[PDB]
Amino acid sequence: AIKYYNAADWQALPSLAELRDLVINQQKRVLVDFSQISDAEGQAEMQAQFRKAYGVGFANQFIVITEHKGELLFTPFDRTEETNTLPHVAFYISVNRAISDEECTFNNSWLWKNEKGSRPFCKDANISLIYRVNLERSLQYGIVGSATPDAKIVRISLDDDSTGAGIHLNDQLGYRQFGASYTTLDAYFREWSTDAIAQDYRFVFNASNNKAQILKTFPVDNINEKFERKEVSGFELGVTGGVEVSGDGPKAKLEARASYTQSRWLTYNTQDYRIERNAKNAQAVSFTWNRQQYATAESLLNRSTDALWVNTYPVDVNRISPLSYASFVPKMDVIYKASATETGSTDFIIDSSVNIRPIYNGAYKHYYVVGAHQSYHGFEDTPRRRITKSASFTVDWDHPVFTGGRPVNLQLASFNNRCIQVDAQGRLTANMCDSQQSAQSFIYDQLGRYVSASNTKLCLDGAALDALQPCNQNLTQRWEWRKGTDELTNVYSGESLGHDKQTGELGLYASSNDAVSLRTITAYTDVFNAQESSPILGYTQGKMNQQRVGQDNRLYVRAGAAIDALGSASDLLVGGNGGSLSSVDLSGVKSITATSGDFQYGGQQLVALTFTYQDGRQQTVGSKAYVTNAHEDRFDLPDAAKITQLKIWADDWLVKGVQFDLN
Ligand SMILES: CCCCCCCCO[C@@H]1O[C@H](CO)[C@@H](O)[C@H](O)[C@H]1O
Repeated sequence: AIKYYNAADWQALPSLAELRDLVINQQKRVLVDFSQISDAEGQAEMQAQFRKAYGVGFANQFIVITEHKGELLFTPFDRTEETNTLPHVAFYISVNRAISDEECTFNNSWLWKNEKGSRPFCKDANISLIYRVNLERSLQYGIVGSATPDAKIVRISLDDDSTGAGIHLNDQLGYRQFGASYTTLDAYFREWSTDAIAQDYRFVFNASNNKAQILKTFPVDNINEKFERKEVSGFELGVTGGVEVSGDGPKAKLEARASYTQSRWLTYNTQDYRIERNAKNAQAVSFTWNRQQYATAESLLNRSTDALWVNTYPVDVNRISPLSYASFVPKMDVIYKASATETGSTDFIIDSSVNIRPIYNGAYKHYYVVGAHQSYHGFEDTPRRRITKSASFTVDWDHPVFTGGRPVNLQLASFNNRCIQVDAQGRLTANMCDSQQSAQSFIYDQLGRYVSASNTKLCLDGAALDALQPCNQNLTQRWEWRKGTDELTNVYSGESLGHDKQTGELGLYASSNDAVSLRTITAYTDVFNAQESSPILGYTQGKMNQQRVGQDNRLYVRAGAAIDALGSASDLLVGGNGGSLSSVDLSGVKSITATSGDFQYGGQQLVALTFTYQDGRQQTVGSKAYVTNAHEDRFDLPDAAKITQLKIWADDWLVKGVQFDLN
């Protein structure tokens, strides 16, 4: 049931929430058509409205929108072919390309190219992939040298949790035999052309301009053949944090108070292939799965000589691993960054391909005089054909999600609690509050400015309160709340934002009068469900890192006389480098008890965590043998509660405290 839409009709457009509800909640498959628009100006306008509304744009004529893993899935074409922790836009890009017989066709023979004809070397060859994309902001957190970056992020990846079907070339590898059309005494007389495999699989990532640079990727370098392992690619972003470290709520200025490690799980099983990483420059990087094991036709020979009366296929096709033609599922993670103040747009292109390689071997007839025989050989300089499928998406660096802040409103208490709202021209009015109206949403940024969420280029300016103004560095655009009151003050003049109780007109005042109120109420416009969690066990000292509990549902630790580090994976440990690695199962945990006190080797420390499970079993990390004047904080998990996130406080040497979030 595809719900067709002619974009030309909107030149008179549904919000993101509306689209997600129709596609995700109502499982409706949507098809947006841009090919009916009459001219370039009209197309550019709608394209601009489309991406401004949904956070992503395309230049393609058709866009199919479906659901995938709880997010929107965009399938563009031209012809008939965590949120509580980090604000972000997540979606997927689908790519499906059928490889035609013509595209898989090669000569039946190599030695006799123009004689034996040609045939398709693959059956139902296909490329079906799904790319996960996240648009998000990272704030600077930590000391210069070991801090998270202050940067707008575009993260693209092919991971275990959202992967598409993969690349297919053949179900099985068959062959055909051929022979010289002339007499032979000492020369090649027979040949076998085997169905094609992938000499390589390649994925190229590039950005359309220099506004974006590659920050990190996974793999970070080359990966050898016969490499089998589930890897984790973690990227640490500075975030504003919640109640555990930002006691001001909606009035808190955009500031990093913790870091968060967003992880992508990547399963590798390279077998015959080695993975070669190549970063040509700051905008482009490619990952190529190249045959390393049994890479030549010669290597496939399972016999070398025979008498002339033997006519047997001299190849052992079982030496070829199935990921070479049956099913291949790539895994990678690419993280692009742009400056904190970047503007405009950037396109990201993904080139996915398979280098199709037919296989040729021949038999050489040797003449000795008294006795003759044949020898088998492989031909390597034979034809290969790369079939590529590209896709691109456009990103606007001014999208509100890139501010890293949460939308909030400004309510005039004495004016029937109305919300300040901005129209297209930037004029201000006061209307009934409505969370579904972005025109009432603002981001309270780093400078203390109130940036319109519906147009990040405009700001609340004391210089002219009749309309928002192009954001700048002037103090007239920075606001500061007076603690203990509902009064919002202007940094430049020190006055308070007041509103006439009857007309709603805005102005700056030294104090309220009979006709004017200085009471401004602000609230988050997004509805956030309460997060249940244990108290902070231990001490709230040092930096805090947040990590989601992995699929393996285990807590990783390095400890000795105290607790050196903790993490959701052995490769994502936070804390010092001492202690010895250990692991704790989180399923069945009924209660957790932390031990803190005077540490034998200095100061106060969290020295141990004891976990008690439903069956009574207990496991402890750290020790109680090097602490005196100890104190025990015990947390009992609510019935059926499961640990899903970890908040870890640590300094350069030890974990200082931890908090466990539930469900
Ligand atoms: C941190 C200062 C430790 C001084 C001597 C400690 C002897 C106990 O053992 C030590 O405990 C440390 C803390 O967990 C670990 O980091 C060390 O690897 C471990 O050997």
